[PDB]
Amino acid sequence: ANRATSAFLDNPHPVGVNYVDEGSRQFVAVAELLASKLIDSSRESDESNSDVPFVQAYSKFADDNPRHLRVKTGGKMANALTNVIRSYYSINAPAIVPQVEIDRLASKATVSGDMYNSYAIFNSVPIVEVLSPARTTVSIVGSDRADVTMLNTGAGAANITFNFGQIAETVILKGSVPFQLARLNQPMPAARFTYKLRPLDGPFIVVLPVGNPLVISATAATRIQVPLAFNKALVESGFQTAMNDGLFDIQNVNYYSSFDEFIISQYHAQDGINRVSTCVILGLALQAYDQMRRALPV
Amino acid sequence: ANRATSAFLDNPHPVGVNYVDEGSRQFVAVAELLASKLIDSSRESDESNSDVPFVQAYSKFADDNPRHLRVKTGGKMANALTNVIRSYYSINAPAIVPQVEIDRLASKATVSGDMYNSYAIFNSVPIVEVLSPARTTVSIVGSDRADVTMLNTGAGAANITFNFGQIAETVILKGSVPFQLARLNQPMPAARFTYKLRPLDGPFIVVLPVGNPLVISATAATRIQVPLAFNKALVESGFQTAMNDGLFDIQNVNYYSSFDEFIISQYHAQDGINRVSTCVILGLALQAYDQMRRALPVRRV
Amino acid sequence: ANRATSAFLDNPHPVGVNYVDEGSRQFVAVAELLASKLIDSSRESDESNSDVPFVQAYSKFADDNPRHLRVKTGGKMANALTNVIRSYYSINAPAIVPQVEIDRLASKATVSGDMYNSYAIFNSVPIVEVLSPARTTVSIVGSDRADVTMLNTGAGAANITFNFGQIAETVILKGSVPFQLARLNQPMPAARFTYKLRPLDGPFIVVLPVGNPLVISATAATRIQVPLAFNKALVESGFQTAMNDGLFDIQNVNYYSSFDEFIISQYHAQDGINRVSTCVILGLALQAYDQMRRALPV
Amino acid sequence: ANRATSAFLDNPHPVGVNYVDEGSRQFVAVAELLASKLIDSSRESDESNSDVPFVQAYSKFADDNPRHLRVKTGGKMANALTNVIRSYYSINAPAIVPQVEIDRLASKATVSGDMYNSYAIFNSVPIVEVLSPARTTVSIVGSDRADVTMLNTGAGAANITFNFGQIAETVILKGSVPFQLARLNQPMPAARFTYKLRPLDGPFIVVLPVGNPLVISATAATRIQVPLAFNKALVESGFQTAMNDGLFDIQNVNYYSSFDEFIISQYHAQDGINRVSTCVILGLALQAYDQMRRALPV
Amino acid sequence: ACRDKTSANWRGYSVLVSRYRSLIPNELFESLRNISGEYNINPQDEHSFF
Amino acid sequence: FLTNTTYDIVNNDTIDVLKMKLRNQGWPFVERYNAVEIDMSVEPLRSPGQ
Amino acid sequence: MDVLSKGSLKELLAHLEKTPLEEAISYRIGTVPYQNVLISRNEYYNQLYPDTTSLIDGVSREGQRNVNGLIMSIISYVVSGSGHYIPNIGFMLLRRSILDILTKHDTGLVTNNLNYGIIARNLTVSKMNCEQRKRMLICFKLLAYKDGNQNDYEIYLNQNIPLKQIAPNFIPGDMRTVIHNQDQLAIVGIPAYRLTQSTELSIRDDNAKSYKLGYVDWYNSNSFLRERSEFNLIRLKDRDTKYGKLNGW
Repeated sequence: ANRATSAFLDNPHPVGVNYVDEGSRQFVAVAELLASKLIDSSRESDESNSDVPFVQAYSKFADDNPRHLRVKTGGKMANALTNVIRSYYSINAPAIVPQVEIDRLASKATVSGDMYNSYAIFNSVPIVEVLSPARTTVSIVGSDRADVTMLNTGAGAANITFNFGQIAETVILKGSVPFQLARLNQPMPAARFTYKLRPLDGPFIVVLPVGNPLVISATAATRIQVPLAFNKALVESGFQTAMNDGLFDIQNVNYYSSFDEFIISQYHAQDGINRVSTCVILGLALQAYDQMRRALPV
Repeated sequence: ANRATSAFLDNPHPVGVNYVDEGSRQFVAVAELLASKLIDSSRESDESNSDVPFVQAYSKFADDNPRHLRVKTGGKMANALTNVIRSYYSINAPAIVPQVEIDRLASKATVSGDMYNSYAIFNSVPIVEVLSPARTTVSIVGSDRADVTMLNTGAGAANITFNFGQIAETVILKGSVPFQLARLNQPMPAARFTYKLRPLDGPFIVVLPVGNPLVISATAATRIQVPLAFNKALVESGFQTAMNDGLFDIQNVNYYSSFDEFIISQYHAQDGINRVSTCVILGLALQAYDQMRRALPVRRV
Repeated sequence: ANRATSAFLDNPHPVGVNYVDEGSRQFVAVAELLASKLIDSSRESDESNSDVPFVQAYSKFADDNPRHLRVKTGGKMANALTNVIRSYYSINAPAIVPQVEIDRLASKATVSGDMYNSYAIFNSVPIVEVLSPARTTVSIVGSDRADVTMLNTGAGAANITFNFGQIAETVILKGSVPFQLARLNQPMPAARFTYKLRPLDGPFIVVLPVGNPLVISATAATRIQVPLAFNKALVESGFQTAMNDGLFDIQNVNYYSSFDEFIISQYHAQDGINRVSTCVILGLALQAYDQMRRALPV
Repeated sequence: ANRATSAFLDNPHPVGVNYVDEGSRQFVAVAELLASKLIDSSRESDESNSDVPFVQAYSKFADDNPRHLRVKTGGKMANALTNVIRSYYSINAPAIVPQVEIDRLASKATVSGDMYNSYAIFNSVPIVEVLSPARTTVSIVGSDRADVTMLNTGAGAANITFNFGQIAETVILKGSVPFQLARLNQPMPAARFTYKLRPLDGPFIVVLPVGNPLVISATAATRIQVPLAFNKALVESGFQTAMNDGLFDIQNVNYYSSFDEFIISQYHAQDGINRVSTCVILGLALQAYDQMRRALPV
Repeated sequence: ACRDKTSANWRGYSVLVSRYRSLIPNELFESLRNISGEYNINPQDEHSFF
Repeated sequence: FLTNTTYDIVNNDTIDVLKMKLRNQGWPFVERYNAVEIDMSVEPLRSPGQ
Repeated sequence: MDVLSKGSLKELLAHLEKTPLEEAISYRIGTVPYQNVLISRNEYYNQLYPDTTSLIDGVSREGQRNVNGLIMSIISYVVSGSGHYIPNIGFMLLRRSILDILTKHDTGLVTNNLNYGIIARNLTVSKMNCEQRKRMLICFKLLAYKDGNQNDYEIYLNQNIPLKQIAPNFIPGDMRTVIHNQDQLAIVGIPAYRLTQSTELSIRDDNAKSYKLGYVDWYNSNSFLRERSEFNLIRLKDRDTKYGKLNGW
């Protein structure tokens, strides 16, 4: 028996334990609110002949008036937001920012700071383990769309077991040719192209006839509680920008292609519900980071 | 021996050298701003049950009050924008827009043609070349996520060299099974599922054991300077609309599946710094095209 | 015989023939003056806590107010200076600066376009040719140092000749071991370490002992008429910036390590008196380019 | 397959991670401005008969009125600047000056702590490796200008690989005799005296004629973001002054001839981005040190 | 004084111009686009107006 | 008025020269200012509307 | 635009006196003059609209470096409003007026070998309208008188009957002939007919309508000069007078 697993699910590194109190959650939400104003005021100032809207927005964000000679870095808020992002990613990262500065920055706006009032749908496909017989070769490629290519060289049909975890809500399986799939201790239905499964139902057995390689395409959906201000497009942009700026460079950590890939891996690891609580706050921080850095590039 | 390269990186056709001045950039920026008002006004007109906001916005865009029978298409601004888009794509384009029209259209709004205010992240994986030994087979598929499937039929373990170029900033590699990868003339680490690489570090060597094929999935992130009004979602839609309407059917040009692949391919070429500047202006113009054509639909099925 | 010549003296490409009239020379001088004020007003505004001095300097240079959320390139003057520099380097480079634009920009300040009211000393050493007999090898290295390594490996004296051209004023020779050098049909003097020479004197013939290799270090000085506001330190940095910025990227042109090598090479080519006139105007323009780019990086 | 590397690129020692905040960077900038006033006033007082302009400048710098009998040393500012310079060079320095003293000193003048509003060009040519084949001897000397001398004893022509560190912008190669140079798997062009190269392109191949030695002179330009008050002439002088004064004496620390080699060597380390930022702050502090020590010879 | 009076009393004149424009039919307005003219104002009248 | 000159002297003087003369004297009001266009609609009622 | 608005020979010849040659040069790369291209005209057709590029257009085009190209760029400026791209012309020529280039020997240009039939084909004459052809014949006549090839002008006119009928009648050296001319040479102007903002099919027609609509906006702009209302504000040099004379002539 051979075991094949998704590449993005192995060894999820521990996440930070700092800046998860109520005051810090307010600061992240306040950072998102003021960063949104910075982008909108930037477009308003560019459209018109006056830079007054930008000066007003930058003054609130950076606590100082912009100057022509100085580079518009972002002020104390920009420095604080960057350091908090590093702390979230890994427990090995230092907690540079004092709490007194965070509380002062959190007092600029009146926001709730609740990070679990809404939800979002995540598309990473968790394939915990695919168990195959001796004469069968199985390969898993991709995270957003998982292509499982299976070939058996034996004389008879082989039974391959799929395990999609207990966290995903629904999983859709599509094959190049119609195939047979059923739960444990259930009769095999007639060959069909598309299968819709609940991962909590149990391990799924797929029949593999000889020859004619069968490739299965998997798409999954998971629901994670996030603040109402969450925007997946802006979070993904912040993740790539922060990774390119070296905010995640630290010893003994795992690197992921997307925030979609990052949050699913932490969910499936031990102590996952408390892990995704911190990752959601990191997502909102990255959403603010993407907006602030686009308005103020360095 | 064998050399494999990405399909979208091969032979980038030259881009236009016209309408790249300060006045032309203002014309593109004005078109995007006025096209945005056109979409917003149409939504407001539907809510308020009155065509006044749309008639008022169309008058600013097209300098005319439409008649009932005559089809609304945008007038001179639409004509200039459509032809300038063609001129950016290739050298062979006619480039037949007078300077008087460009100056008049740029004076409609007080906006600046700044194409270096901000940045954007372009996720297309550049694989310049993958050099492999004689008894190994390498196939490269995909652009947004490149899947390199390599099979070692040879007797012993083989070394395959990866060249990701020098433009990309971060490349993340994942494999079906843990594999060994290190820089040129450096010790091989333990087998891991994921590697984070700087493409500037140098050619990378991967060890292919004898047996089952190894598939490496690749993801890249490149940062390119773009105007603050840049929106990647709108640019991609405009790129598809322009391709479908037949604005890009010029002789001796290359066709790309996305604006992501177009801008990266021109970046990975000689004088690519100058090519990217023209491609950025084309991106904002395509963004204006999508907004204007959605508010003024002409084609019916 | 064997011929050894300096590397930077070979094949000086033709120089630009545009923007050399009195009106164009006035604009370059105006650009240098207004760029100097920009770098001076930049320092004063930094110390004085107010941006008033910088705004006035930028308004004169760019004909528009400094505005936030703008690249702050430098207006039409920066574009005119960049395109003017490109035309100077090569005759194949297009000239795309309108004459009306030059006159308008030259009217900002009242300066004279005289390029012969002062002088500067250039330390590049023109080793035009070194003739050597058989069985002995000579190599010339460097542009400021000009270390020349010669080895005999022959019974008789080498008796080789030097040619430093008719342009350089003084050339100073030093050697690792003492040596004797004469003026063609002249009596060989006592072997000494140093020598002072006027290149107009004639070909200088030196003998080489059989025993050990001799290395000769040559330092030269040349006088070229330049405008009063000519700073060699600023021109050298501006020359390096222009090459990095890609201003000198025309095909079929020659590249030089520094401005002194460039100006000397054009001097020694046929029709060199007119070439240096264009080169010094390029030097003054490069001085303005460095000051403006350091004030407004792009 | 012998390996040849530049002397100054070997083992870049870590720099201090202290005094790199906004308040600290403000203190370094304030020191440079007040040092400029001190030296300028001393020149003014020497020119005139009165000594009041020096008295006022020293009162601001040292917070005490000068006295004829008592020695003038610079006061608190001199001690803090000397201590902060020690901390920057190495991570092993005590870094003893308090932060409260730093903040109080920085309040004397209103000056930005910006260190990225301008740029400077450095001439240290980086040659990380010159992979040489067998029967091929390669010697590389110099830092400002690199002299690479190579010999091929055997009959066959030899190919040598040049790697230039992919950090420099443009490199110009000049040879004693014309030589052929091309990139990997590119066609060989005709022999030329000079080549203009971009280190980012990749390793370069040089063919060797067998008869005679060929020596290549290399010059490189690299731009690094520096404060707008930067002066390379003053920085280099201060770098020598600090070295003679024993300011850089710390165990397990490498030494460099010039500040150009110091900043280039660290830029080629693994953490080049973070180290250069600290090195730039050291350069401005060195500029203030030279100006203050020349005004006050103690 | 001119600027203060201008800023305080610009809303009424902006509304007044709108009300006058609303009294003109489209056909009559298009004809008036063909005509052109220039009005001469004494300097004393202009300053007294603002 | 602001500069000591007569009409005959300032004749044949371009706009740019006159602006330079006034700015050196200390007079900043040497430029024209464009007016913003107010977008107006008339409700249809019986008529089509404008 | 300003050149295309000149109606009389006196106004056009006066404009060529003030305007330097640099306005005839474009400094923009343009594209190849003669090329079959597919253009987008979405107001009429969904399919791309075929057309052929020509030298007489409102856009820059590549032109030959010789004296032939310089003459052609001058004519294209007069008849179309935009010139050609001739790289690296000396500053002495660029500061000279257009009339001086066509009617003076001081400039170093040699035009004695000019062939009028070849130029008329390159600057496509079968495509020009009557006013454009009249302007071209003015340029040809000025070149002939400066060069002494007045016979070559007449042989060319005799080979083309319609050109001879519409050929402007003036002496390039006498001002009295210029004043007496009643020809109308205004490509752009105030239109008696109704002019809309719709696009046109051909490149020449669409480009011409851009100039036509631009002139109307320029007519109602503050830059336009109203003689009947501001005649006392005009400088004495630029005021309309009966005794106004060109230099020499």
